[PDB]
Amino acid sequence: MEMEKEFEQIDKSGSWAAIYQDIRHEASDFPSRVAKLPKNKNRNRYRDVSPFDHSRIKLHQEDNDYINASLIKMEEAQRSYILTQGPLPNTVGHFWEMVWEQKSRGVVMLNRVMEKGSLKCAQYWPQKEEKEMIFEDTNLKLTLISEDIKSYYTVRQLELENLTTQETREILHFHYTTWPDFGVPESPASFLNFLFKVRESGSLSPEHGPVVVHCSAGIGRSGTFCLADTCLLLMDKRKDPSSVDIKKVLLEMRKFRMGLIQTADQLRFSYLAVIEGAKFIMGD
Ligand SMILES: Cc1c(C(=O)O)oc2ccccc12
Repeated sequence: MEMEKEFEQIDKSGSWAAIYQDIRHEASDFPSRVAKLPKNKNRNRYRDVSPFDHSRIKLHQEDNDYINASLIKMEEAQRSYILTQGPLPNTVGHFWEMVWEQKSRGVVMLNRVMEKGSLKCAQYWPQKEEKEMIFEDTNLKLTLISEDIKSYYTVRQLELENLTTQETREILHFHYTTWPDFGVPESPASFLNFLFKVRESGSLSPEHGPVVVHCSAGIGRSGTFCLADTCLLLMDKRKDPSSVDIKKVLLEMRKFRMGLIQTADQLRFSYLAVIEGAKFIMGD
């Protein structure tokens, strides 16, 4: 079926939970043996969220190459994403090592450091220009260059230096600051505006490594971001945009990381975002 009328048909029939449970039943199951090794317990935020072995990102290190991060490679859309958990106190150096080694331009953050009164990720970037961060375990230096605070999101320019080689690179940090503690946003307008700002920066383009996107577990809000981006790109590429099937795209992405889209409310929100976004693209 088309999307916008499939949408009204699920709303009127109140069957979002059943649609979402079907997706959960059909999703891929692949091994995640490296994630479960005892030496990696303090590298995982949640025991039930792990990268598959076949798609996990490897650190260029001979001691322990493990990070909780997955490569999502979308062949028809010609887009790739790295989805990862919010960094932990003992993985902030690994996180920036990955950014460096994978040649990423941008980092997309969809959570606040504290939500619901608890810490959802480490403070992994510097908050003042004159107070830089040094990660001694991976030999990197990170400096805040500029910060632009808007009503729904903040963009930061960061400088990452590999202290072994003295090479430097500019990284863009895109921080969506207004996702509610409970539920999903009422309108997708600010989330779509944010997606378009990431696109306009070059961070999603083939001349760079894959964008790094995270929330707390790296599967819920993060899944919503890449699902909406990929669906909108397919609608622009194909002769028949109404052939884009959001449930089929989601099952393809779940071949590369488990659990993408965590609730039936997130599924409904993803439909809403793609529907509204397809009107703004046109040709309108
Ligand atoms: C014409 C059209 C429809 C439709 O027939 O509903 O859905 C789309 C999505 C993207 C671009 C064009 C379309």
